[PDB]
Amino acid sequence: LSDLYDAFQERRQKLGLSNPGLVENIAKEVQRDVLTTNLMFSGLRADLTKAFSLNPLFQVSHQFAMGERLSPYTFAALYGTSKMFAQGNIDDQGNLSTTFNYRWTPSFTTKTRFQITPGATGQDMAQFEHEYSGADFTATIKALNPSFLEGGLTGIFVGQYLQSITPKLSLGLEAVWQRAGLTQGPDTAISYVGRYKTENWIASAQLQAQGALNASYWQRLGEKVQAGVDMTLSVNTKEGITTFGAKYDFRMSTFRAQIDTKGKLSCVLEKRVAAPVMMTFAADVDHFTQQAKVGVGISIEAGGEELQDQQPAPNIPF
Amino acid sequence: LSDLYDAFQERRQKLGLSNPGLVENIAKEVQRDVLTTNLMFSGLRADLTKAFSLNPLFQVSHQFAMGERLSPYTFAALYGTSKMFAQGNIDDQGNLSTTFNYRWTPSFTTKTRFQITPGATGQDMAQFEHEYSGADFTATIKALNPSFLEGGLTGIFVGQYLQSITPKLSLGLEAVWQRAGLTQGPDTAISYVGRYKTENWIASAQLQAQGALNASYWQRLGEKVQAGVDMTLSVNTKEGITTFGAKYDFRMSTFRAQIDTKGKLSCVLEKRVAAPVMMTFAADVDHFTQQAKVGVGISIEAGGEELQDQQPAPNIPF
Amino acid sequence: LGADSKQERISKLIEISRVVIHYGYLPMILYLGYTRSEPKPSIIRLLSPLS
Amino acid sequence: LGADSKQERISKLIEISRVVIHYGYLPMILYLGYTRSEPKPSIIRLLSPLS
Amino acid sequence: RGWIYHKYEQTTSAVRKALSFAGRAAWTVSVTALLVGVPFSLAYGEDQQYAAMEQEQ
Amino acid sequence: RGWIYHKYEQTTSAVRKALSFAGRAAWTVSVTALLVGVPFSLAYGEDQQYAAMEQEQ
Amino acid sequence: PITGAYNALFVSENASIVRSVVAFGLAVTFLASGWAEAILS
Amino acid sequence: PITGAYNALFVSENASIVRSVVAFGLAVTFLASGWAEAILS
Amino acid sequence: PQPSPEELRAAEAEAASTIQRAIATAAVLYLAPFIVDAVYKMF
Amino acid sequence: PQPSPEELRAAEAEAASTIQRAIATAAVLYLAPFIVDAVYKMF
Ligand SMILES: C[C@@H]1CC[C@@]2(OC1)O[C@H]1C[C@H]3[C@@H]4CC=C5C[C@@H](OCCC(CO)CO)CC[C@]5(C)[C@H]4CC[C@]3(C)[C@H]1[C@@H]2C
Ligand SMILES: C[C@@H]1CC[C@@]2(OC1)O[C@H]1C[C@H]3[C@@H]4CC=C5C[C@@H](OCCC(CO)CO)CC[C@]5(C)[C@H]4CC[C@]3(C)[C@H]1[C@@H]2C
Ligand SMILES: C[C@@H]1CC[C@@]2(OC1)O[C@H]1C[C@H]3[C@@H]4CC=C5C[C@@H](OCCC(CO)CO)CC[C@]5(C)[C@H]4CC[C@]3(C)[C@H]1[C@@H]2C
Ligand SMILES: C[C@@H]1CC[C@@]2(OC1)O[C@H]1C[C@H]3[C@@H]4CC=C5C[C@@H](OCCC(CO)CO)CC[C@]5(C)[C@H]4CC[C@]3(C)[C@H]1[C@@H]2C
Ligand SMILES: C[C@@H]1CC[C@@]2(OC1)O[C@H]1C[C@H]3[C@@H]4CC=C5C[C@@H](OCCC(CO)CO)CC[C@]5(C)[C@H]4CC[C@]3(C)[C@H]1[C@@H]2C
Ligand SMILES: C[C@@H]1CC[C@@]2(OC1)O[C@H]1C[C@H]3[C@@H]4CC=C5C[C@@H](OCCC(CO)CO)CC[C@]5(C)[C@H]4CC[C@]3(C)[C@H]1[C@@H]2C
Ligand SMILES: C[C@@H]1CC[C@@]2(OC1)O[C@H]1C[C@H]3[C@@H]4CC=C5C[C@@H](OCCC(CO)CO)CC[C@]5(C)[C@H]4CC[C@]3(C)[C@H]1[C@@H]2C
Ligand SMILES: C[C@@H]1CC[C@@]2(OC1)O[C@H]1C[C@H]3[C@@H]4CC=C5C[C@@H](OCCC(CO)CO)CC[C@]5(C)[C@H]4CC[C@]3(C)[C@H]1[C@@H]2C
Repeated sequence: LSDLYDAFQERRQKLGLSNPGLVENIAKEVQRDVLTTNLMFSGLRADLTKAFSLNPLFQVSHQFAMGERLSPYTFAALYGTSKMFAQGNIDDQGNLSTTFNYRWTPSFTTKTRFQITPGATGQDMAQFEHEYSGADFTATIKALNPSFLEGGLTGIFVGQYLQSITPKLSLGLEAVWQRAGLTQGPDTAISYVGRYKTENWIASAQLQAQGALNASYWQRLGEKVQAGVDMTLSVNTKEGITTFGAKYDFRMSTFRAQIDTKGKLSCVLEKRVAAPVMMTFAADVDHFTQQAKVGVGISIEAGGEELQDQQPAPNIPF
Repeated sequence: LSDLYDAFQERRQKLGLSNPGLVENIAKEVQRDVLTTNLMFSGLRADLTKAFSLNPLFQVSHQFAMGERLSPYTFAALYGTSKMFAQGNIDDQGNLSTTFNYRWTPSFTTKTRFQITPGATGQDMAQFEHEYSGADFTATIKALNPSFLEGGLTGIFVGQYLQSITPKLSLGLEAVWQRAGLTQGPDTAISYVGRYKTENWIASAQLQAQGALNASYWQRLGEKVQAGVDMTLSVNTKEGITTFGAKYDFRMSTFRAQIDTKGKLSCVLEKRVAAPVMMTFAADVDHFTQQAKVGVGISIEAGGEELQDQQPAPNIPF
Repeated sequence: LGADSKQERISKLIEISRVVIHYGYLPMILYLGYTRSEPKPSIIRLLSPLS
Repeated sequence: LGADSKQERISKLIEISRVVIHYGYLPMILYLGYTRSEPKPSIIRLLSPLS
Repeated sequence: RGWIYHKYEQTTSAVRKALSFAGRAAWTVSVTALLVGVPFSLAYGEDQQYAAMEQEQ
Repeated sequence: RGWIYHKYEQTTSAVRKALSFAGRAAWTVSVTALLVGVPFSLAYGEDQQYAAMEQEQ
Repeated sequence: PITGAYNALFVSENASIVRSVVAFGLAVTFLASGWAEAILS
Repeated sequence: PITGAYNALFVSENASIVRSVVAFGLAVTFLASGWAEAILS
Repeated sequence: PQPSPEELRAAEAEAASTIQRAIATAAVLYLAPFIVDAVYKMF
Repeated sequence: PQPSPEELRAAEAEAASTIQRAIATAAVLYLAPFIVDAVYKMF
């Protein structure tokens, strides 16, 4: 009866909890904000982005690239709204990656992704994601290549849960169920996560039940500097790597540098060389082989000048 | 008798001729000043140069490099004087390249070069060069690995002659004699060169008697811009390539760009990012394969600030 | 367990949907943008990179 | 034509000269510089890269 | 009937070839303009700022 | 006699190993200081020029 | 007529020589005519 | 004593794990102790 | 080799049990803040 | 195969003749400006 639900929720709200965010973001500050891993590239790269409006967000992008595992050309377009976000990008070889996110409810959103490769049968993947963001938790279920055609379920199904335990501590869970086909038995994995977040530092751990462990620590070293440490241990042979890095935010540039136990040094400099133009320098150095990989990239955004008067749409479900 | 020599030279001087320079410099303005060929590199490179004096010139250099066919480290030192120039550089693998140039006379100079590779027997080369610069000509003879040990001459002997015909036209010759050993007969090649040089444009041709032809044209496109075209034809299969390029001299940077008939685009930007520090960006693009080679380099010169009062030594025979 | 004809036809629908997605997804986004952006750009300018 | 002993000894001189050049050439330049440059640097500063 | 289907295939080969050339030609023109025009515009633009700072003296 | 020659070889192996480590360690320290210190000093130095232009207002 | 311009310029053993000689002639005439300075300077 | 520090840290199957755990502990204590800010900020 | 008909049962059951205890764990976490708070109140 | 004793003579002579005409060409070039000037004077 509602008599319990009303009293139960009132006690729940008195605990001062907040939404802990996604399980995949539990270590975002180290692995994405401080570390270079997601910004590293080699060769030449150029992105030309034209923004046609901010509400609804609509922009078109052309990427030219010549480098390791970089497709020569990629056309992209995105359309955003407070309730929806559609994105598509296609390679010169016809590989199409699509995104369609829709807010059915302010708390419930469905994310649909397709990957279509024409030249190679490869993986033509369909991923159906359902996220619920509660007052103090978030729950997600992903279905990747779901099928019932063989008379039984097939594909990869991932459940995720993250719960705020205290205003600082969140604990969570991820569970996977897999079956390549009815010829084989289903495979299941469980991962445990947790995070302690304060204003100046954040600690996170990801524990795969099969033996892998990822621990990360982030700390703000003043207004312009932040640093973080990322340790990955695999004991499934035994392998361990620790990456330490720092990020500096200047008025017109951001500098990142990191070193890791495998002797790899890498740095990324992003520099606002002009009002619409941002240059990127990325360098990777392996001290064991004395080999370096250098990436120079440019980004230009024509659209914004005319549209600055108009305002970006709130809560686009990217 | 001197009666003829005095009258002969007086008529010679009345012709308004001047020293035409070296045969190897007959196309310098295109191939070295405008084109990118000698500045292109890939990967990371850093040169640290300390100058200890300008008269006598003495400086020490450390090069760090990580790239295609770039040795990880190279120590170098040079000592210069109006009468002599000694230079040595050695790799991390012990490859020593040496130079010793001496002005026996203001018109006559001997250049001695050694290459010593410890790890691989390879080529341990000794090159003995003798240059004479006359009032209107220059003559050179090079002996590379000369030997009389087998009871007969062996090695590569190159004679060069360049003659000013008019204040603008110089014509020249290069002749080679080769013998790998007394087991085989001597091989001889002749190359013809010429150049027409004016204030705004320079035309050069190099004609190998065996069939290769190199034509180049340089033109100054105003105070800050110069351009040049380089054609190489080989008819020994038949192969031809034409490279067109331009160089821009700005206050704090020099930009070079070139394209050639083989579809290769390359550019080099040299930028004075600081008083002692010069950055270099080099990019090579092959339009047939859509592959790019990127080189980022830095050069720093600590020494000059204290020594600016002192003046560089005149006529160092580099 | 299953049905042979039902599986054959269902798979055929997926390859129809896959082809429609492959060809129609980006033109769809461009249509949503072109007709709802403020202001509305030109048809040629809609795909111009920086003009 | 030639002489066996003369060729053996001459070649030996070249490998002596080659070893002296390989080891002594750069120290020689550094000595010429250090003793004749104006002003004269320090022995440690002589090989310092940028200090 | 089949005469139309052969023509359809004949068109596809030529048209697909035409689009591949046009797309490949457009790529090289774009990449050339970027690799030359970007460093030049930054170098030329900085040179003009120094020229302004001299004129303002 | 031979006892000295063996010691000479024993020294050469250890000393050549020592120089290779010292040279290799010096290279990585230099390359690390360059690749991190050069972009940082240019970025940090430019930031200070903007800070000066604000203070001078 | 036009076929004789294609074969010797793109599908013959000496076509590479012809292409470079034409590219050299065009580049020099571009520079020497003053059009390059009027555009590049 | 010292030999037991070398073998488990550089020449054992689990030595890679030990090295990364030590590098993680040192980096976190460097940051958390305030020495990093006093040097890097 | 391919699994026999009851070896699939073992795999299908073992997979089901892991997912049943995963959802059981998420239920404990959801109720956990009421428990953690009480211990702080006791302190 | 290796060259016979008179085939080396042919190679040694042919190489000598090319170098003799190279030095002969350089002598003509050295004297050439007196010739080129005279034609201009005639004009
Ligand atoms: C599933 C796995 C379980 C472990 C884990 O998730 C993964 O779960 C979290 C538990 C966290 C700790 C809990 C509490 C504190 C007290 C705090 O004290 C600050 C001052 C305070 C007085 O103590 C104010 O009064 C310091 C930090 C510490 C020890 C946390 C560190 C990070 C930890 C280890 C997190 C870790 C990532
Ligand atoms: C199981 C996995 C192994 C790795 C790991 O868990 C997961 O192990 C945990 C240990 C944690 C540290 C413990 C205590 C402190 C002291 C605190 O300082 C505030 C002062 C305060 C008490 O000292 C009184 O003022 C700052 C944070 C810090 C350093 C924690 C950081 C995160 C760490 C490294 C966690 C890390 C992610
Ligand atoms: C061994 C090979 C023989 C060819 C060559 O070396 C190699 O030797 C040179 C001969 C040169 C030409 C001689 C004279 C002129 C007249 C001048 O006229 C300007 C105005 C003038 C009136 O004519 C003033 O009054 C234009 C240029 C031209 C044709 C030269 C071009 C470059 C040439 C072809 C050079 C070429 C590189
Ligand atoms: C055998 C090899 C084949 C390639 C080559 O020789 C070597 O062939 C030559 C032809 C030469 C051009 C001929 C004439 C002119 C006209 C002049 O313009 C001044 C105006 C003036 C006469 O027009 C009256 O004012 C500028 C120079 C230019 C373009 C020469 C440039 C160099 C060229 C390309 C030479 C090139 C190196
Ligand atoms: C058509 C294809 C795509 C676009 C393109 O051709 C090919 O068109 C060219 C025009 C170039 C820009 C011209 C002028 C400048 C100003 C300079 O300085 C501004 C300083 C800032 C300080 O805030 C304002 O003062 C910065 C660079 C920029 C924007 C050029 C960038 C590259 C561009 C986009 C080139 C690019 C290659
Ligand atoms: C010991 C080893 C070699 C040297 C080294 O450590 C390792 O030592 C570091 C010191 C750095 C310099 C510090 C400050 C600046 C000023 C900045 O701005 C000036 C602007 C200009 C305008 O004319 C004057 O105002 C330009 C860069 C520069 C010179 C740094 C360059 C890199 C250097 C040399 C670093 C290098 C990695
Ligand atoms: C044998 C090979 C075939 C290709 C080629 O040699 C090699 O054949 C040559 C013919 C030359 C042109 C002849 C005459 C002139 C007039 C001159 O003067 C005009 C005045 C000017 C203002 O200055 C414009 O009004 C300008 C130059 C030009 C066009 C020559 C350009 C180079 C060319 C194309 C040379 C080219 C490289
Ligand atoms: C299990 C694994 C072994 C390694 C490790 O976990 C993983 O073991 C943990 C022990 C931690 C330290 C314990 C206590 C403190 C005091 C705290 O407060 C002081 C006040 C400060 C001012 O703020 C200085 O006075 C500062 C931090 C520090 C040193 C911890 C640092 C991180 C450490 C090294 C953790 C490390 C990552």
